Amino acid sequence: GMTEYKLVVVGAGGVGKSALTIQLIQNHFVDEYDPTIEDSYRKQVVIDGETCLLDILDTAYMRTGEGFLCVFAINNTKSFEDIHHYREQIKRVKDSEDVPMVLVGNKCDLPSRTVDTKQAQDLARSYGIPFIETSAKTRQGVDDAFYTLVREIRKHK
Ligand SMILES: Nc1nc2c(ncn2[C@@H]2O[C@H](COP(=O)(O)OP(=O)(O)O)[C@@H](O)[C@H]2O)c(=O)[nH]1
Ligand SMILES: [Mg+2]
Repeated sequence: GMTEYKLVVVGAGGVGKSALTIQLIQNHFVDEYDPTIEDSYRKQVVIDGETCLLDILDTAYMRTGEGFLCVFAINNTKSFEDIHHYREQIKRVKDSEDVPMVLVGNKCDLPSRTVDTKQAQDLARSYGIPFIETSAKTRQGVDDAFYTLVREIRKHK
C-alpha cells in the first residue's frame, strides 16, 4: 500500500502554524486564520520520488504523531524562548528521547529579525534535529520543512 505519515505542527500562538499548513495543502497564504481552530489536513505528495500520504495536524491525535514541526517566528523572540516547552511536551507524550522533529523558523520574509540563524542552529543542534527557515507568505522552505520531517521519519526506523 501507499505510505502515510502523521505530522504535527506545534508552537506558540501567531508563529504561522496554520499558514504553513495551508500553504502546503492549499498553496496559498492565509492572512488570518482563527487561532483556536485545530484541525487535520491531508495531501498526497511525492518526496524524493516516493509517493505518500501526509496527515497534518495543525494545533492551536497528539499521541499518534510520527513527526513534529516545532515552529517559532524569526521576528518573535518570545516564540523562540517557548520552543523548549513544546520539545519537552513531545518527549513526554511519546515517552521517548527519540522523536522525529524539525525546528522551523517562520516569517523569514520579514526584515525585523530578532532571532538569528546562529541561535536557531545552536538550539536545533542541542536537540540533534535539523533547522529549516520558512516563509508561509513566499513558500520559502515550506516543502523543505515538511519533507525533511518525512525524511527524518524514514530515517527513524
Ligand atoms: N509575513 C508573514 N506572516 C505570516 C507568515 N506565516 C504566518 N503569518 C501571519 O502571522 C499571523 C498568524 O499566523 P497563523 O498561521 O494564524 O499562526 P498560528 O497561531 O501559529 O496558527 C497571520 O497574520 C499570518 O498571516 C509568514 O511566513 N510571513
Ligand atoms: Mg493557527
